[PDB]
Amino acid sequence: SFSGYLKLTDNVYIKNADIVEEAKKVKPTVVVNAANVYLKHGGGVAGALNKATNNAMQVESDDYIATNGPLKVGGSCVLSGHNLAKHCLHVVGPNVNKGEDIQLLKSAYENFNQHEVLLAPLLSAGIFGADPIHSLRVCVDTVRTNVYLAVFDKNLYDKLVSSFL
Ligand SMILES: COc1cccc([C@H]2CCOC[C@H]2C(=O)O)c1
Repeated sequence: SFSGYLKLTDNVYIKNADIVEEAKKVKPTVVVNAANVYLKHGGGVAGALNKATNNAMQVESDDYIATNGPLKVGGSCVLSGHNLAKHCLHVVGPNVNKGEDIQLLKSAYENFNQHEVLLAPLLSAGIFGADPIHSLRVCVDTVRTNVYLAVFDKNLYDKLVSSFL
């Protein structure tokens, strides 16, 4: 199972790790994708997870969108985890670079509560434009299930741990 994590709270754990490499190693029941409403996995975590599936995630996602239409900002859907996990929970955090309401970040993290344990990135961080320190705070104050956070950047990981209240 999960190794080398720092325990932040009763249920939140954090590690400086590449979430693709972490998913390939652990093969968790659920890996969270930092999705957009269209499930267009172009960059950031989504681009990396999709590339690790050899584009199978994007093909499955395009069929999901063709059937169901776009997700809501703050929403999610469960799709296959392909070669990375049993399932992928595609969660849409607000993209500050698109002018989306940061208050939807709590709604986005509430999707994690439907799964007992997840491997996840910080929602709305990175190319989504939000402050990762704030994202971690909302995560610990919203998620009650066991969440193993993978933070790609070592420098950001150190800043998140050193500033954690
Ligand atoms: C391959 O995934 C990456 C690659 C680069 C950056 C990120 C984001 C994900 C959101 O939190 C902040 C960043 C981080 O983890 O350091 C993810």
